[PDB]
Parts: sequence; C-alpha cells; structure tokens
Amino acid sequence: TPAFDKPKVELHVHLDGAIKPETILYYGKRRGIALPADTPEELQNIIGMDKPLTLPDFLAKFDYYMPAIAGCRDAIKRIAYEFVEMKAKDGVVYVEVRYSPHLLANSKVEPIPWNQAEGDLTPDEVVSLVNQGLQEGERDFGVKVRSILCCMRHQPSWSSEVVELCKKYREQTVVAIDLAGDETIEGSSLFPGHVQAYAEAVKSGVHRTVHAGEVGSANVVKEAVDTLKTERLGHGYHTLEDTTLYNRLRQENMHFEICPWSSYLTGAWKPDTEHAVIRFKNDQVNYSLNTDDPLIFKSTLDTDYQMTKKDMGFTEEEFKRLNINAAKSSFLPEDEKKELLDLLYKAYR
Ligand SMILES: [Zn+2]
Repeated sequence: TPAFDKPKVELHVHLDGAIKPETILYYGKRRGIALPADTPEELQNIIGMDKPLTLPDFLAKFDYYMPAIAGCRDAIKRIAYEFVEMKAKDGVVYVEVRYSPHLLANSKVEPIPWNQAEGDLTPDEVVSLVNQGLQEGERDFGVKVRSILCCMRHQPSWSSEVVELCKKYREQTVVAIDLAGDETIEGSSLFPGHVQAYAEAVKSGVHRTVHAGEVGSANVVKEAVDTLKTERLGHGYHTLEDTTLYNRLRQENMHFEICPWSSYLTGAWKPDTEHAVIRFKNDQVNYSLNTDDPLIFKSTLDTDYQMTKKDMGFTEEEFKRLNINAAKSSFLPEDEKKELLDLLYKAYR
C-alpha cells in the first residue's frame, strides 16, 4: 500500500541512476562487458548503498554498470523506455528525467567516459535515442515525460554542447538544462563554461535547474541563483545556512527539488537534525519529493513518501500540496502545465 496512492509528479531523477539491474545484466553479457556480479539481486546489492559512502565510493558505483549501457544504441533507447514503465508503477503522471548525453556516448566527447573504446555514438544521437524511448514509453504506459540534459561540474567544456542539444530537441521531451556532479569543487559553479551555457539557456528560453546545496554550502546555491539564474534548485538543503538567502528564495517562490531517502543514504542530511523537508513543509516552501537515483538507493518513489509520512508525519494534504507545486514549477509549456494541473486538481478533489 503506497503512502500516497494518488497521481504524483517527479522532477528530479537521473535516467542513468534508474536502470533495471536485469537490463544492465542483459546488455553486459550481450556484448561481453565485465560486470561485478552475474545476478540481478547481487548486482543491485553491489550497486546499491545502505549507508553513507565517500564521494569516490559513490561515483564508483556508476563505473560498475554504465559501461554496459553507454555506446549501445539499443540499450540507450531501452533504458529510456523502461524508465517510463518504472514511473507508471510508481503512480507518476508527469516526470522530468535528466541525464548527461555525454556519459552515454563513445564518439566525440574528448574525455571518453567509462574508459570505453572510441565508438560511433555521439552525444547528439544519444539524445535522439532517449527521446524515442521516452516517447514510446509515454505512449505505452500513460505517463507524460519530458527530459533535462545535464552539464557536468567537472567538464565545463561539454556545457555549450549541452545547451545546444536542449535547443535542438526542445519540446521533443527536452525542456531544460541542469548542472550536476561534484559540488565540493571550488568555484565549479563559476566555471566560465557553465556560466556561459546558462547565459545562453536564458537567451534561448531553455528552462534551468542546478544541483546546489546538497553537500555544498549556501554559497553554491547563491551562485546558482544569481549567476546561473536557475529557476529551480536540485536539493538546495544548505540554503538554510544563509537565512537572508533562504528568505529571499521563499519570497521568490523558488522551487526546491527534494530527495529525502537520497539525502539520508548519501549523508547529505545528518539524522541528528531536523530534515530540511520538514522545515520546508513547516515554512510552506515550494518543493517536490523525488527519488534521485532509485537504482543506487534501492528505492521507488513510495520510499520517499513512506519516509516523510511515517518518520516525519506528513499528511495527505501536504502530499497534495507539494505535487501541485511540482506541477506549477514544471518546465512544461503553460498550455500543457495547466492540463497537468487540471488532472491533479480533479484527482486531488
Ligand atoms: Zn540529482
């Protein structure tokens, strides 16, 4: 029994962090890729985490399975398709899924990811394949799906390509640009490559979100809002450390993409303190509930609702409230956004 058995909206979940272990296993053996384990259960046991890990340990989780998907057209399209199915099972009616097109390519991309051999899959084609999988999935599972392309903090050189891809495939699921990766990188938010890609997003009407304040200080949040001119914040928990910034963001109705289960497992949140989502609730902040990386966290969207319901006393009124706000803060055209809202209103009333 779901904690909130009603239609839901999810705005922060990574496609490369939401793959079925069986599918990883299928493609691993299909092209002779070495995987740590040969069974689904032990594979998620290895890939998943039950306790906070060092950043290196965390990032290494990806090294274990991404090589089996990246560079393979069939696989890129398939994980996108299966992703929509997963969300349908979660009772999600609208989802914005994000990922780095570069981390799935083996052609172009100077720093060829995952130590894979030079191939023939460019970031551009990756995007088209994802689009196809997501659209076929929308048709087959009844979930409205849009995507977001991720700039990687440690690779500013890819950021311009990211924004141009968002422009090229606009509406065809791509609705925004994101900035993900290691936030502890000093001045990463200020890297010219990232700043210019976002300045261009503003100029081309590409919506914007940025991972900030998850583990970094309130200062990375401030840089995301004032310099990158982000419209939403991924996590943004450390905004509570700069009261004036927090209050300005509340005044501006800034949207916070919260991932409760994730924040716990990663350690972004210390169990000894009030969870940010609790005060955001008390402060009536504009925020959403999200899984982030279901595969790595061994979770489903219900995991985050069960946690806030049972361990934080969230009411159905708050769940309805936050999903309405998630829809209001979506990067959907105003026309479709209103339709999504009408669905939620009728479903919540
Ligand atoms: Zn994320």
